[PDB]
Amino acid sequence: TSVKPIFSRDMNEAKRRVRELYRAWYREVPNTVHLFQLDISVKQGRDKVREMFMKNAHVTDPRVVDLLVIKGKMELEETINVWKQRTHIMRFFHETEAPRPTDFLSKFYVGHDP
Amino acid sequence: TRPTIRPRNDVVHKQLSAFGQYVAEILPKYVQQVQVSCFNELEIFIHPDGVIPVLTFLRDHTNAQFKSLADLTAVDVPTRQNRFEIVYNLLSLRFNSRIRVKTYTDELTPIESSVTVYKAANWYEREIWDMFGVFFANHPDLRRILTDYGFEGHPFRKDFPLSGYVELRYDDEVKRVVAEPVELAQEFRKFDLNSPWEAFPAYRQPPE
Amino acid sequence: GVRTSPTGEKVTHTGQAYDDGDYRRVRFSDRQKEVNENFAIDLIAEQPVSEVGSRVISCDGGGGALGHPRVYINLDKETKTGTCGYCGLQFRQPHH
Amino acid sequence: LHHALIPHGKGGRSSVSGIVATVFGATGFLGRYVVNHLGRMGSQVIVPYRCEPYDTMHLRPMGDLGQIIFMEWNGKDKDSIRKVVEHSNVVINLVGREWETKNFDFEDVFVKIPHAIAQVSKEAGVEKLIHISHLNADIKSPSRYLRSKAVGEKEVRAAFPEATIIKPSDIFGREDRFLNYFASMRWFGGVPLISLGKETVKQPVYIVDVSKGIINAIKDPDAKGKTFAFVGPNRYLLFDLVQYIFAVAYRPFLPYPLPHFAYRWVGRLFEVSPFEPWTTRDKVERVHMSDMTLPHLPGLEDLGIQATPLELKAIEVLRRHRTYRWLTSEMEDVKPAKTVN
Amino acid sequence: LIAVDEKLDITTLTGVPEEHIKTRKVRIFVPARNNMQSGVNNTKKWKMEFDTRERWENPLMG
Amino acid sequence: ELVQVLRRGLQQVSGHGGLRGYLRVLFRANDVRVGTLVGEDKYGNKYYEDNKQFFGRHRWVIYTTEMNGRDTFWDVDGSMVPPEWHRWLHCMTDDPPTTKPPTARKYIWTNHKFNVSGTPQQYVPYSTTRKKIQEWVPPSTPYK
Amino acid sequence: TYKFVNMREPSMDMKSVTDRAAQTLLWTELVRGLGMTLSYLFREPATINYPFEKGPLSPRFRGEHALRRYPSGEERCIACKLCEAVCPAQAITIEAEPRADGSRRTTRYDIDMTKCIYCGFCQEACPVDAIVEGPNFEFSTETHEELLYNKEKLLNNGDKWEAEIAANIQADYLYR
Amino acid sequence: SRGEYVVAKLDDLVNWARRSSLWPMTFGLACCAVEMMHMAAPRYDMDRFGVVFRASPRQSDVMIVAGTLTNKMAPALRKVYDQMPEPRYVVSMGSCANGGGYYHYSYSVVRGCDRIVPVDIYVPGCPPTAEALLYGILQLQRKIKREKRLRIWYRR
Ligand SMILES: CCCCCCCCCCCCCCCCC[C@@H](O)O[C@H](CO[C@H](O)CCCCCCCCCCCCCCC)COP(=O)(O)OCC[N+](C)(C)C
Ligand SMILES: CCCCCCCC/C=C/CCCCCCCC(=O)OC[C@H](COP(=O)(O)OCCN)OC(=O)CCCCCCC/C=C/CCCCCCCC
Ligand SMILES: CCCCCCCCCCCCCCCCCC(=O)OC[C@H](COP(=O)(O)OCCN)OC(=O)CCCCCCCCCCCCCCCCC
Ligand SMILES: NC(=O)C1=CN([C@@H]2O[C@H](COP(=O)(O)OP(=O)(O)OC[C@H]3O[C@@H](n4cnc5c(N)ncnc54)[C@H](OP(=O)(O)O)[C@@H]3O)[C@@H](O)[C@H]2O)C=CC1
Ligand code: SF4
Ligand code: SF4
Ligand code: SF4
Ligand SMILES: [Zn+2]
Repeated sequence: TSVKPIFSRDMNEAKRRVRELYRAWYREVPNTVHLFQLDISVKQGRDKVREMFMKNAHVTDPRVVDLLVIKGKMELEETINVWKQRTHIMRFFHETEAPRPTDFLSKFYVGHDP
Repeated sequence: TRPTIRPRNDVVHKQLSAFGQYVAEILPKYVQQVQVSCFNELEIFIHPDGVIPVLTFLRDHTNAQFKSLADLTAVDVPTRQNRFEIVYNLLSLRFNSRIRVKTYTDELTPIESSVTVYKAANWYEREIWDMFGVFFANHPDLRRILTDYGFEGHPFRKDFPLSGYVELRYDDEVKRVVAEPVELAQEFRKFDLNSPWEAFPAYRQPPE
Repeated sequence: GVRTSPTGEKVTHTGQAYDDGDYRRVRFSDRQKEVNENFAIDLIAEQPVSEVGSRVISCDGGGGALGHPRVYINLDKETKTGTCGYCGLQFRQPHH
Repeated sequence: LHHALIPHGKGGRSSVSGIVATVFGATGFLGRYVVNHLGRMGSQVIVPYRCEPYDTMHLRPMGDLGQIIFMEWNGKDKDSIRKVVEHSNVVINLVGREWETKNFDFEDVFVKIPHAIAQVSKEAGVEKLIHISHLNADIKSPSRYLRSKAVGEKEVRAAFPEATIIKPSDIFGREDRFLNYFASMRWFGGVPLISLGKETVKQPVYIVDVSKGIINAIKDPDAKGKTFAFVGPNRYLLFDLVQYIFAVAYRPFLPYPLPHFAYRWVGRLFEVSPFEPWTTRDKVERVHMSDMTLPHLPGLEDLGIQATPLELKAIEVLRRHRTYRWLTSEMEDVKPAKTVN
Repeated sequence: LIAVDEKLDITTLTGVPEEHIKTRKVRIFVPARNNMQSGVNNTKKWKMEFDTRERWENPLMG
Repeated sequence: ELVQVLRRGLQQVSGHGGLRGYLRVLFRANDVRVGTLVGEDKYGNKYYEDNKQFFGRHRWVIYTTEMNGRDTFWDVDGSMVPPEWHRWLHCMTDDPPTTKPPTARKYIWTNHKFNVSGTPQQYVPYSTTRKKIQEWVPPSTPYK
Repeated sequence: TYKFVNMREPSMDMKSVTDRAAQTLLWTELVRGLGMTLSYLFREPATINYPFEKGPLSPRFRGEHALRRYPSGEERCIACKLCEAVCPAQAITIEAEPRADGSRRTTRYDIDMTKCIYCGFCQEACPVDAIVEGPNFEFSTETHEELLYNKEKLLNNGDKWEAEIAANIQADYLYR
Repeated sequence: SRGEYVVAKLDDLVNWARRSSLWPMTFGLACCAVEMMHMAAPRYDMDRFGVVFRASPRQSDVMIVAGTLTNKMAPALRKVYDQMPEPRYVVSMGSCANGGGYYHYSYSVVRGCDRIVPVDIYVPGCPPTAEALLYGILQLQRKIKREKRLRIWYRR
C-alpha cells in the first residue's frame, strides 16, 4: 500500500538527512559546552550525542526516521538559541538517577518489579 | 410553552442545509460528507488533502466569506485507523454564520499547513503538533509552544498518562533542578461512573 | 473518654495508637498529638431513650431541614430499641 | 524488622527505604550531602540542630512530607541526645569544628560529644552507628585536632563495639575548606608554603564519593563494626596540588617558602578572630602533614564506589574563583597535575 | 506515494520510556457485567488496561 | 474651623483615660479613635463600634495584653477573637453576642485557641486507621 | 447600534486655535491632572486598620473546613463518601467501618488543604450537613504537614467554630 | 551576663529592622497574584507595614510564590531565589504554591514550590483572601521576631 511520504522517499535520503543532523549536532557540542558552562568534557558531549543517535538505529521506516530527524533539528535549534538551560542539557545525562539494578537476583531483592 | 426545553430554529436549520448542499456541489472532489446538528451547526467532512482548496474557497468565495478562523484543534480517537481528527471553526461576519470543517490523519501522515490562508493557523498548528504529534508540512516555524523544553511525548494523546513519566525537583548535590521518574504520594483514584442502564435510546447503536 | 496506651500516647476514638516499636512516634517528640476529647459513641450512649405510643415513629434529627433525611423506625421488636441510624437515636414503645 | 520498616517503592523521593537515621551535625558540608542522599533514597531523617533554624532551611527540600524532622540538641545534654536518638535505628556522627571556640574545645567536640552519642545510642537500642574521623588520626600527631580525633575514635569503639568508623583523607567540594582555603590565598599576595610544599603528599577525596560510601556502609550488612579509609585515586605533592588549583582558577601563582615558626605565628595571628578564623595553627599543621597510607583498611572500592579523580570535579569548585576573563574557559584547557604513584 | 514493506512501530515517537515499553502487558477484554445490577450497557466496548504494579502506604497520613 | 478639630483631638486624648492610655493605644494599635464599648469577652478583648465611620472602620477590637499563656502586648493576631465576636467583627450579622448569645452545646470549646503554628502545641498529622495486615507470630516453644 | 470613540475634528476659528496654542504652551491639562491628584490627596483614605478591623464578609463565605455534630453530640457524618465522589480536586480521603455499636461511621476522614480548591462542593453534596466550610480564613501554617488535616483536626475545628458555623447555616439555609 | 544582655539587645534591634522593612520581589504567576494586587490596593494597604514591592531579586527580602509552578518555570524560580541575597524568606500562597492544588495530578505542574525552594510560610486558599495573605505576612514578621542569630553565635 502506497503512503504519503514526509521526506526522503526511500531509506537512502533518510540516512543522508540523519548524517546531516549528526554533523550539525557534532559541530555544536563545543559551543554548547562553552556557553552553558557545563562541567562535562567535549568528548562526553559527543559520546552522549552518539548514544542518543544510536538508540534509534533499529528504525527501518523512512517516515519514522524523518520524524526523528525533525525532532532532532527542533531540539538542536533549542540548544543553539540558548532556549534550553543547563538544567535540560544535564537532564540528558541523568546525573542524579540512582543506578537501577538489572540482574534477576538484585531485582528480586529490591522489590516486585519484573 | 415547555419552559425546560430549548427552542428550535427550523429556518436556520434549512439555511444551513441549503448552504451545505451548495458547498458539497461546488467541491465534489474533496467533500466527503455534510451534516447539520439539531442545534444548528453545519459540519463538513473532507479529504485530508483538500484542506487548502476547501479553506481557500470558504474564505474567498462571495457567498462564503469566512474571513475569520475561530479555532483549530485536534481530537484523538485511538479506535480509528486515522486516530487524529483536525477541526477548523470558521466565522463569516458578512453573513453572520459559523461553519466547521473536519479532516483526519494519523501519526505519520503530514497535513498541509493553512498558514497561507489564515495567520492564526501558525500558532494553532504549533499547538496541535506539540500536543498530538501531528506534523504540518509547510509551516514557517514548527516547534513546541506549550510543553517544557526537551519534553518527550505528546501529552494530549489518549495513551499518554495523566501525570506523565517524569517530575522535577531541586537536587542540592548538583545544584540544579533535576528530572526524575514520577512518583506520587497519593495515587490518582480512578472512578467508574458509567451507569449500566442506557440513557438515550435515540443514539443506540446496532448490536452488529 | 480518652484512653492512654501503655506507651503514654493517648488513644483516639478510632482506636489509633502507634506501637511501642513503631518509629513514627518520633513525629510527636517536642510536639503534641491531635486527639479529640469528645467521644461521639459515649455521648450518644449517654443520650436517653424516647418512648412513643406508636408502632412507627419518624426521625428527622431535629431542626427540620437542618437535620438528616426523614426516616421511619418500626417499634415492634420488644426485645430491643429501634435506632434511627442517621443520628443513632433510640425509640421504644411503652412496655409494661 | 518492624512492619513500618519494610522497604517499599522504587527508591524514589516518596518511597520507603526502612532507614531511620539521626544525623548529628547535619548543618554542615558532609552533613548536608549525607542528608541529601538519605532524602533522595526516601528514608526518615532526624536532624538535631543547635544553630538558628534559618540555617537549616537548605535541608527542607531534601526530603518528602514528614521525612525530615528538626529537633533541638545541646551536645552536653544526654537527655536531648536520647530524645533525638530514641526512635532511630541508624545514628551518623559528623560533629566537628576545625577550630576551638570559647565553650567547646577539640576535647569536647571530638571526645566528649562522640562518646556521649555512642553511649546513649547503645542504651537506646540503635542498630547501626557510623562515626566520621580523620585519616591521619594519630595519638602522637603534632595536631591537637588529630590527637582528639584518635582519642574519640577509641572511645567510640569502646562504647559501641559494632560501630563503623570512617576516615576520609581530605574532602573537597563546592562548600569545602580544602580547595577554597588554597584558592583564597590570592588576597595575601603570594602563596606561603612550608618547604615550598615539596615534602607533603596528599590524596583528597570527593564529597559525593564520601557520602555514597557512608550510605553504602549503612546498607551493607557485612560492615557493622569495621574501619574504612576514604581516599582519592591519585596522590599529589602539595606544591603541585596548589599549582593545579591556581591554574584551574586562572590566577597568578607565586609560591614562596615560609619557615615553620613564622607560619605558626601567622596562624596564631588569624585565630584571634571571634568569628570563624581564616586559618589556625592546627590547620597549618594539618596542611603540612602528609596523608597516611593504610593499605590494610578497606575503602571505596570495597564499598562499591569508584573514587572520582580531582581533575573531573576541580572545575566545579574553582570556577567561582575565576574572573570574568576566564569564567567560560572549558575543563580541558588545563593540563592534569603531576601525580606521585 | 512511497510503498513500505514494514510493520507500523511508533515506539520511538511516543516518548514512552523503554522500561514501560518492554515490561508491560496490557489486557484487551470486554468488561464483565457487575453482578449487583442487571444493566448490560457497560459490556459493549472493548477495554485496554495495564497490569497492576506495586502500591504501598505513605508514611505520612497513610 | 481648626479649633473644633483640635478640640476633637484633645477629647480623643482624654477619651482614652489620660496621656498614658492614649500613648498605649497609639503604639499598640496605631489608631486613637474613641467609640462606644459594645462588649468584652472572657479573654480580655474589648469591642468598640462607631457608626459614623465608613463601612469597614465602624467596628474594631482592642486585643488583651495576655491570652491563655502568651504575652500579647505586641504580638496580637487576628485569630485571637472567639467565634461569636469573630462573626460580629467580620459583619456577618448586626447583632453582637451580648444581644444574641450563640446556642450553647456541651461539646463546644470553652477556651478559644489561636493559631498555634510554630509552637509545641502545633498540629501534627497522623493516620487514624489500624494496621491492615496482621503478620503471623511464630510459636515461642522449641520444636523437634 | 454603534458610536465613534474618536472621530471629532477641531474647529479652525481663531479663538479655538489660540486656545489650543495656549493649552500647548501653558500646560492646562497637566495642571488639571495635578488638581485631580490634589483633590484625591485631600480626600479620606479607604484603608482599614488590620488586624484591629476586619473586612466585610457574608454567611456564604467558605474558609476552613469543619465536621459538625448533632445536638446530642453524635457526629453527623455517616460515611457516605458523596463529598469524596464530588470533590473536584480529590482532596478528601474516607475510610469507614461499622462502629462498636454497629453505626455506619468513619475511621479515616482526611482533607488535604494544599490540594483543596475551596469550592464548596462538599457541603452541597452532604445530606446531613456534616462537613462544612467554616468562616475562619486565618489558618496559615509554617510547615506543609500542618495543612494535611485528619478527622481529629476536623472535629476540633467543628468544636471550635460550632457557634459561628451554626449561626451562618441558620442565616443561609433557606437559599439552599 | 553583660555580653549576653548586649547581644540580646543587638539581635532584637537587627530583627526589628528586617521585620519592619520587607521588600517582596515582584513575582506573580497565576490568579493568586490578583490577591497580591488587592493587598497592595488601598483597602488592605501593605505599604503601611513596611512592605514594598521591588522588581530586582537583588533588592528583595521576601519571595511570595503566588501561582501555579510549572516544570517549564521551576528553573527560573530557583534562579531568582538563588540570586536573592540572604537573609531571604519564602511565602507560598494558595493551593498551587502549597501543594498541587487543582492541578496536582498534572504532567506539567510541580506539586509544591517546596520541592524547589525552602518555604517559610504557607498560606492556604484558592485564592487566599487579601486578609489571609496579610495575616500570613504578619505571621512571617512574627517568625522573624523570634530569630536569635547573635544569641546563637554568642553561645557558639
Ligand atoms: C538610620 C541610621 C543608623 C541608625 C542606627 C540605629 C539608631 C537607633 C535605632 C533605634 C531603633 C528603635 C526601635 C524602636 C522599637 C520598635 C517599636 C516597638 O513597637 O517595638 C516593639 C519591641 O521591639 C523589640 O522588642 C525590640 C526593638 C529594638 C530594641 C532596642 C535595641 C537597642 C536599640 C538601641 C541600640 C542602638 C545603638 C547600637 C546600634 C548602633 C515591637 O513592636 P511590634 O510587635 O513589632 O509592632 C507590631 C505592630 N502592632 C503593634 C500593631 C502589632
Ligand atoms: C520654579 C517652579 C516652576 C513650576 C512650574 C511647574 C508647572 C507644573 C508642572 C507640571 C508639568 C510637569 C511634567 C510635564 C513635563 C512635560 C510638559 C511639556 O512637555 O511641555 C512642553 C510643551 C510640549 O510640547 P508638545 O505638546 O509636544 O507640542 C509640540 C508640537 N510639535 O511644549 C513647550 O515647549 C511649552 C514650554 C513652555 C514655555 C513657556 C511659554 C512661552 C511663552 C512666551 C510668552 C512670553 C514671551 C516673552 C517676551 C515678552 C515680550 C514683552
Ligand atoms: C556605646 C558603645 C557602643 C554600643 C554598641 C556596640 C555594638 C554596635 C554594633 C557594632 C557592629 C556589629 C558588631 C558585631 C555584631 C555581631 C556579629 C557576629 O558575630 O554575628 C555572628 C553571626 C554570624 O553567623 P554565625 O552564627 O557565626 O555562624 C556562621 C554561619 N552561620 O550572626 C550574624 O552575623 C548575623 C547577621 C548580622 C550581623 C551584622 C549586624 C550586627 C548588628 C549591627 C547593629 C548596627 C548596624 C549599623 C549599620 C550601619 C549604619 C546604618
Ligand atoms: N572537612 C574535611 O576536610 C574533613 C572532615 N572530617 C570530619 O568529618 C566531620 C564532618 O566534617 P565537615 O562537614 O567538613 O565539618 P563542618 O564544620 O562543616 O560541620 C560540623 C557540623 O557539626 C556541628 N557542630 C560543630 N561543633 C559543634 C558543637 N560543639 N556542638 C554541636 N554541634 C556542633 C555543626 O553545626 P553548627 O553549625 O550548628 O555548629 C555542623 O553541623 C568532622 O568531624 C570533621 O572533622 C574528616 C575528614 C575530612
Ligand atoms: S471545597 Fe471543593 S475542593 Fe475543597 S474539599 Fe470541598 S469539594 Fe473538595
Ligand atoms: S457527604 Fe457528608 S455524610 Fe457523606 S461522607 Fe461526606 S461528610 Fe460524611
Ligand atoms: S491556588 Fe487557585 S487562585 Fe491560586 S493560582 Fe491556583 S487556581 Fe489560581
Ligand atoms: Zn434521626
